[PDB]
Amino acid sequence: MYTFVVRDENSSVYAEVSRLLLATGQWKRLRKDNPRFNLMLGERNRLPFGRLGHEPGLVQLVNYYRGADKLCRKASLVKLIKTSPELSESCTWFPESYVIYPTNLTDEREVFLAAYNRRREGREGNVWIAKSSAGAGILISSEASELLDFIDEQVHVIQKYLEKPLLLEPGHRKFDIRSWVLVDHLYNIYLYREGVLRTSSEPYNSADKTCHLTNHCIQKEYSKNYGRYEEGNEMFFEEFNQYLMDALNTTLENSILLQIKHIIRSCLMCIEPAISTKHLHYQSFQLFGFDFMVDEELKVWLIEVNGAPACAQKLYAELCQGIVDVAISSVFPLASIFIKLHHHH
Amino acid sequence: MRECISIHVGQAGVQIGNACWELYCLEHGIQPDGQMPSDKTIGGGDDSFNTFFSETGAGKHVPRAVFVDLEPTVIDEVRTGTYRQLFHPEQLITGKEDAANNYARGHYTIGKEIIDLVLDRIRKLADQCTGLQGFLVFHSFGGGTGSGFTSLLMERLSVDYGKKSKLEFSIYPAPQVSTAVVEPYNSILTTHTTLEHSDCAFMVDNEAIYDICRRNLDIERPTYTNLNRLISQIVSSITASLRFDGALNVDLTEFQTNLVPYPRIHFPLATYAPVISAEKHEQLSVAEITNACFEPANQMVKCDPRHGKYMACCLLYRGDVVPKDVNAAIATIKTKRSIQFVDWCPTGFKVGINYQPPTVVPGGDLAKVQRAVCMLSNTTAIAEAWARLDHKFDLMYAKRAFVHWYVGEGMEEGEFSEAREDMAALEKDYEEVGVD
Amino acid sequence: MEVIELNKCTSGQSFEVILKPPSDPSLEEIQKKLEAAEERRKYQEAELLKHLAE
Amino acid sequence: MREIVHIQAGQCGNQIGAKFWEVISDEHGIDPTGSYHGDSDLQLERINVYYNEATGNKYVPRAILVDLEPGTMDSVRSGPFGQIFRPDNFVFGQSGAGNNWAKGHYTEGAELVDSVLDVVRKESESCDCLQGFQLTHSLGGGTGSGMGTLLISKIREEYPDRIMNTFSVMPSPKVSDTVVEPYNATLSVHQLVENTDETYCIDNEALYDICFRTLKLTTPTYGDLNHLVSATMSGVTTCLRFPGQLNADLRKLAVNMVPFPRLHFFMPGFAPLTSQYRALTVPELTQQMFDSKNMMAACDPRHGRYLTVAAIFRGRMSMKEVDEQMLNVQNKNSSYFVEWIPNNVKTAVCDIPPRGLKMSATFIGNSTAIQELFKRISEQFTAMFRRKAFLHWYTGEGMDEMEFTEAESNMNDLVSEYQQYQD
Ligand SMILES: Nc1nc2c(ncn2[C@@H]2O[C@H](COP(=O)(O)OP(=O)(O)OP(=O)(O)O)[C@@H](O)[C@H]2O)c(=O)[nH]1
Ligand SMILES: Nc1ncnc2c1ncn2[C@@H]1O[C@H](COP(=O)(O)OP(=O)(O)CP(=O)(O)O)[C@@H](O)[C@H]1O
Ligand SMILES: Nc1nc2c(ncn2[C@@H]2O[C@H](COP(=O)(O)OP(=O)(O)O)[C@@H](O)[C@H]2O)c(=O)[nH]1
Ligand SMILES: [Ca+2]
Ligand SMILES: [Ca+2]
Ligand SMILES: [Ca+2]
Ligand SMILES: [Mg+2]
Ligand SMILES: [Mg+2]
Ligand SMILES: [Mg+2]
Repeated sequence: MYTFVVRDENSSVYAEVSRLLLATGQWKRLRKDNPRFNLMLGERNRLPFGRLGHEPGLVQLVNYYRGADKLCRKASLVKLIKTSPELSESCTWFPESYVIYPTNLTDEREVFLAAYNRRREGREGNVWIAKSSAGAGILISSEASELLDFIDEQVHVIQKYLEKPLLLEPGHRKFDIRSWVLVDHLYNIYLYREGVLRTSSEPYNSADKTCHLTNHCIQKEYSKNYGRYEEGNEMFFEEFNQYLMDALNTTLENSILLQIKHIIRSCLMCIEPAISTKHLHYQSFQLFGFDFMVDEELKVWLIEVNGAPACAQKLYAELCQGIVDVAISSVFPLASIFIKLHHHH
Repeated sequence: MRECISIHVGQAGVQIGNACWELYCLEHGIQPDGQMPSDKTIGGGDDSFNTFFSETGAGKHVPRAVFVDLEPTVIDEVRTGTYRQLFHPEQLITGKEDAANNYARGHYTIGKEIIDLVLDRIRKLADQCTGLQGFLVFHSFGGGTGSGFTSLLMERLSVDYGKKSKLEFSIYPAPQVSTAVVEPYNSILTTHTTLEHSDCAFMVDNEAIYDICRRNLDIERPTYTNLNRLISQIVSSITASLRFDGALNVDLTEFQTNLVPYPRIHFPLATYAPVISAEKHEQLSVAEITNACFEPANQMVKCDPRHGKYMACCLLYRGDVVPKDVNAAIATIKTKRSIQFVDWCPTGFKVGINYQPPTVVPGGDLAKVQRAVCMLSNTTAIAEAWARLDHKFDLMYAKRAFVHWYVGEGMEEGEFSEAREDMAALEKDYEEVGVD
Repeated sequence: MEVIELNKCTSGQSFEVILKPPSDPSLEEIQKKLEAAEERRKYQEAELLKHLAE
Repeated sequence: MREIVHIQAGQCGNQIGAKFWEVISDEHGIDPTGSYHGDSDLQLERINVYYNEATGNKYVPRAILVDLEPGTMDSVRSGPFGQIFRPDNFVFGQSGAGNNWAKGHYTEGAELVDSVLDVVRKESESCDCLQGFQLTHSLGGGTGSGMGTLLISKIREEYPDRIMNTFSVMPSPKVSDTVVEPYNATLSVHQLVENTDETYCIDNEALYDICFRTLKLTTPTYGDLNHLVSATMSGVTTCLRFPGQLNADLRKLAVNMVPFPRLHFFMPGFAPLTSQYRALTVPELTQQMFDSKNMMAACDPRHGRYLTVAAIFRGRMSMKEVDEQMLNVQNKNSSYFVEWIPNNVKTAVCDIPPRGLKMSATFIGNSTAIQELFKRISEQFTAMFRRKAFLHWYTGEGMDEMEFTEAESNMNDLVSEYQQYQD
């Protein structure tokens, strides 16, 4: 009879996981302040890692990796990629990005402008995008003056905007790919076989942010073609793979999925020394959400990593069950839907 | 040569001190009767080992130590122990009724009646010192005497010896071997009143020592004797520079200079390796033992330095170690470990090597090893111990549980919140230094 | 990278390796607190004896 | 030597106290003549806690026998270990107390209390370091209840800085002598609330049920009930009578067990309780130790929460397995332990087992469920007091109805105090 506590009531993913644990008849939920627990579904902010692994006779597991925020923050991710030799500034699958601090507060304002002038002089596409971790506030412009002034009006990041995205047909519309990755206490990297494409319902116009931002909330609020092509502007892998074969004469695995798997391993393996709990008094696992961009050349780009992602409605049952199987029951056995990305520890 | 005086307070302090002086005698070749054959200067001398041992005209080497306890049972063990001949009776001070695991009882009620006696005995040992560096104080956080009486003694020592350094060896409470529920109260109370009077304090978490004994020595249910043997090894490595010829940490002042840039953050993290069962071995190399210094499983306090920042770091090697091998191991570790220093401090290590390999009590649980290392690192990650302690304090104090025991001894309830506020400020300081 | 202050003796040697450059109350006051606590004990005990006397 | 002074008062107190000294004398290897005939030095290591040493290497219990009648103490003096008690420590009257708290506390006991205090003073003067006093008595009678609490009040006046501990037998209508027992118990309880540090609540209802339901004794007697109390008293005092680290003295036990001064009433438990040669494993001891059927207070622990718990394991057993089982009980039933007192369960192990058992476990619990015991007494008290029934027995000794009203309010306050900490 294992025990667990819930400290994040807003987690849709782990609400199902908690429900599944109780349905097994072998897991008992305790008060959120009871220390005698085997598993903690901790809160997003200020999780007390320092109080874990100090209960005698209790194997304690938590659903977050301490120090993983370096990969799940806009500014942190850019700094990690540039400063990490495993990734280097010459990274080919990450858009050219710069961290810009507001003038009312290191900083890369001068470095960003140096590359901006090269594109303007070189006649190349010089459209950039500005965003931050405090947004729902994103500005897309071809003039560096507007981007810098907007930020001064929290820390934002500026990266090259993919002016040549892959456009689904019919529709001539933009999209992004969300992949769910589970890392268990042994630091095995499991990629959920089922992904989703959060597509835009408006035609892409290179000359209005409705057709440029693939956010589900934006498409369901500022888009008048929501749900026209696919239910909820979400295209799953089965349909997307069929389109690639019919349109581009290729498969999802070869054209995109190989690059996605490569990117996932590179990021997680880079931070493994800093966050691994192999020889720690408590164990950690975490579910990650990777957002990718695909250009017209079938090249995969990484946008951001989410530390507390939500799952698709149809995929909640399967994914949450997989979390209990390989992440929770592996440490607490009771009485595959993932792809294991093998690597060197 | 400058002398050091060791003060052992309470059961934990006395028993640990008994194990340390036993190890000191074995390391220096001092027999239980006090005779030291290798000491050719009979009745005197200013050698390195004389900082801890005085000499009589008959050739007896008497430790410069004072044992204090509000109960006589524990110190009576030393009076009739194997090394009973080392200490003259003036060094052993015992009361009749202890502090009953009550900080207020040890600090106000019972401590007030014995404090003058302890100082007078301490003054006797100070008068034998040509130049006194300071004191080493051994005690527990959770005990009534170890917490309450130590804080009173530290205040008086700062008054009577204002220019002398004071170093602490503190036993952090662990429920697996704890004897009182109010130990979080005593820990925070004693830390609050001792914080300004201590220049450098080495915390030892009984939980960490307990698990090391089980994991590495294959001891199913470790006892105090098992714990103290391991603790005395760590203490011996720390004080080895004071007792042997060397150039690193040669005096108490150097400990503060090398490990404590900020006076309030004076709790270095100690990591020791290797710990090998005597019943069991492939001798570990310099690189292997050095790499083990960054494994939390070998630290005296379970915490994760990867999520903090370093202010200072000393490597203390004992055995067959040459500087070339140390540097090679350090270079490899930097390329695989997350070692982040504060911006206002250099990223480096102070290394001390003593050629004599570690000494092990015959018939003990620790096997003889060719080389060993103790790392003293001032990392902000040690604040996790404060966070655990403060949380337990908050839980009980919210209901005022057990508070009446302290008020009944004359202590005011406000001192509880005063001490808690001080701990809150201390936690804030650690987060500022180690967190961006 | 840099080894500095190498000192060697018969019993051992010490040195420093740098990898990267950087970027009290008086006795009177103590006695007052102790005597204040003792006085509070006497007041509390006196009240108990007063209660028992009643 | 931290000596404890033992006092037994009234019929119940002396009969249970006599058995207790018989039990622990056997454990320490002391024969009825006071001579030691043991085979282990652990027996004599802390013998001074309960025994004085006299000429000829004799061990004399530090016990004072008090009663307003001579009958029961005459039986004790003629009992198995009667000769071991110090003759001058038999302090008795002739009138009796008539199961009347007023007689024991105000009229009959007052005439005899000073001579009892003289014996107590004599015993205390010869103590190197006096821990305190332990009193055995019942709350339903007149001498143990009435004069016993008067002794506690006067002992505290002369020794305010010493620990006061009692084994108190709670009356029950199931095992009852007179209808006025709720009156006597309610008056005594308020005295205990103010003037004791630790009170082991022993309920005659629970003792009878254990003898009947568990031991399969169809017609239990007082002697059978006292067998459980002797074994329980030996277990609870194990940490006091043998070398150890946890709860080794009265004050340290109080600090660990009493988070609030008035909530110092403990539920004792014992295991095994067999109606007999079968070996009992450590897991079996732990489950039976925490089982309500092994409790002595007739209170359901699941109806409240544990503020603090003291566990004592006796015999040669795996201490590693003891830690595992104790942690398992807390982790599998963490809801019944208050979370605002971290690590409120302390476990001790002693190598010397009780007579006739390879190993045993003693349970000392400070649970809010003990309020059920005081609710039961309060309801019985009120059922009679609302009609002033049987009050003339007390008004005839000078008491006023107001004193009964205050006692009723005080015990209801005690029940309310437990209720707030249970939520
Ligand atoms: N490592 C180690 N810890 C000990 C030892 N003895 C006691 N402790 C710890 O110290 C704490 C209790 O403090 P004590 O030193 O026993 O109490 P005290 O200083 O004698 O003060 P009193 O209350 O008067 O007895 C508990 O948490 C124990 O785990 C020991 O010999 N070695
Ligand atoms: N460099 C870039 N090139 C092209 N499109 C980009 C881009 N940066 C952002 N976008 C677009 O903007 C959308 C939202 O960006 P971002 O991922 O920062 O938003 P968010 O953090 O609100 C999404 P979630 O939190 O659900 O992962 C992306 O899905 C993509 O369509
Ligand atoms: N357990 C136990 N209870 C007893 C014994 N004798 C009396 N009692 C209980 O004690 C109460 C009567 O108190 P008693 O000691 O006889 O009165 P006293 O002599 O004036 O103190 C009743 O509730 C009885 O149930 C005994 O030997 N054992
Ligand atoms: Ca000499
Ligand atoms: Ca000072
Ligand atoms: Ca008369
Ligand atoms: Mg996001
Ligand atoms: Mg002690
Ligand atoms: Mg009777």
